[PDB]
Amino acid sequence: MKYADLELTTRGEFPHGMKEPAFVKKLDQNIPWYFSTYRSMYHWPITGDNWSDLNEAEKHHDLHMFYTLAWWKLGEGIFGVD
Amino acid sequence: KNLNSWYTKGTMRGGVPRIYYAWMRPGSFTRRRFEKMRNP
Amino acid sequence: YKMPKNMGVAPRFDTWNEKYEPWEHMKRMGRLVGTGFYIPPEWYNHFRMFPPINHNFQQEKTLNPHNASEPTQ
Amino acid sequence: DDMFIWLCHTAMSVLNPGDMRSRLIYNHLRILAESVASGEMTQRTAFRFFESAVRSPAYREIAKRQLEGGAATRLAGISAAADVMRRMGLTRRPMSSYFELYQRIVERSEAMTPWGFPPLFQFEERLSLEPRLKFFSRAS
Amino acid sequence: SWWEPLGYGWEQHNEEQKALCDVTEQRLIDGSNLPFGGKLPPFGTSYG
Ligand SMILES: [Mg+2]
Ligand SMILES: [Mg+2]
Repeated sequence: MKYADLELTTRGEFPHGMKEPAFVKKLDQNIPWYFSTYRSMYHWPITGDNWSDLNEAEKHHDLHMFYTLAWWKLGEGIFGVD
Repeated sequence: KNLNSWYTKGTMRGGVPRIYYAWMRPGSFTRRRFEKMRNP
Repeated sequence: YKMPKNMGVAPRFDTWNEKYEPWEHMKRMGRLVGTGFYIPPEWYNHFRMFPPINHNFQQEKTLNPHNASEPTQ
Repeated sequence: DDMFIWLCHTAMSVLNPGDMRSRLIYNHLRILAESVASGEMTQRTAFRFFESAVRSPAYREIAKRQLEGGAATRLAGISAAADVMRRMGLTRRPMSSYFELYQRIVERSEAMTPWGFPPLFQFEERLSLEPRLKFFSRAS
Repeated sequence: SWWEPLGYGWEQHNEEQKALCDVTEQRLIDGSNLPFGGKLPPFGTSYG
């Protein structure tokens, strides 16, 4: 359904999340304490049943899940029969 | 009547993670030596 | 001021035993294994259920020669 | 090799270590031995473990029904201590265990106050004896 | 995958074969070529 024959030349690399990052030598702030000293405002997971018109949890989870399934090609070749 | 809330207790260290236990300590989790009867 | 030669390396004559006593290793190893992140050595797997004797106390802590400290010796 | 020294102590350095043929005390000794090898325990700690290990209720008062001065016979000790080194895989050639454990005892038999030891020098501690004067050592 | 490389019961199986079977049909396992020399290694050596 809704098919065209499309050429997609470049897909970005795998979203395994682990890629050797860009290396530097010097850094801007030479002050590592800032890492341990930093606080933030609280993240509250829930307020009052967590209702939203944009359904955020469901929708975002599924959207991540989709390209994840795409890249693993549905995890369908990896598991044999134990 | 306990005005300190367990909801907010702690100190953000920024990036530093620490572990917490849902219930008991993980070592106490699998009891199989008394269950499957391996003991002297 | 002259002193006996090896006083620099002189052992603590009261407390040098504590470090080696079986109960200490039982407790320490006990809360180490409890972590889940340490593979228990086998001696622990054993004395886990046969913990050592209670009331054997050194002579260093109790200053009594006449106290018969050990059921064994 | 220090293992043999340890076992010599468990055999000869302890008055009345119960009946050493019984599977209970035997297992104590076995486990502690395998823990002196593979460095999991200090010799001192394993020794104090052995002598403080759980044996039987009212131990001394059952000991009054066998022993006068609380010194048991040393055969069970040596037979068990050789047995453990054989059943654990300690040596490549089987006999060596028994031979060494035996030999080291025989040499100490001639020494003044042979089966007593100063508690500091008996095992690993900060300050030690020179390798000739160490107790069940091969160099004596 | 670590059980088959070391023929476990090899000396027994060898004995059974040599005594009860004709030499025309028998398979004999050799311990020398087996991983530890067909033996159980000395204690602290084998990494466990
Ligand atoms: Mg002066
Ligand atoms: Mg000086």
